[PDB]
Amino acid sequence: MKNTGDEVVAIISQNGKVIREIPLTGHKGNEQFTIKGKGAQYNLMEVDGERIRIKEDNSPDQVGVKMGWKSKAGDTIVCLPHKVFVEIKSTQKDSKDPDTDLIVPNLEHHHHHH
Repeated sequence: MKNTGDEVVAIISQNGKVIREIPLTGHKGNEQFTIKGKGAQYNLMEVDGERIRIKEDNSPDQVGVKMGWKSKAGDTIVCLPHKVFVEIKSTQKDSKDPDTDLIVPNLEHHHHHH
């Protein structure tokens, strides 16, 4: 029913930096969030019943759409046309290789008004 001890979280990174991470295990019900990156390039992600998938995105690959419901430590969601890379890791000592070679803080080229 709802006794799940394998507490895993989905790590969302884009362009080469971690932008968000959603807990899957125990996270019952439905949840949605839109990953906006470059020119018109976005990924509408959906977490429904302790599992995550790409609900909709504008890519000719649609790889994450083929991936479907992912929810275990080791599952991934990859949309290179949008530079979105997602991997699922567990909270309980799930020691994955932490490659920290990320992209520098991107400047908002319009800082003065919207």
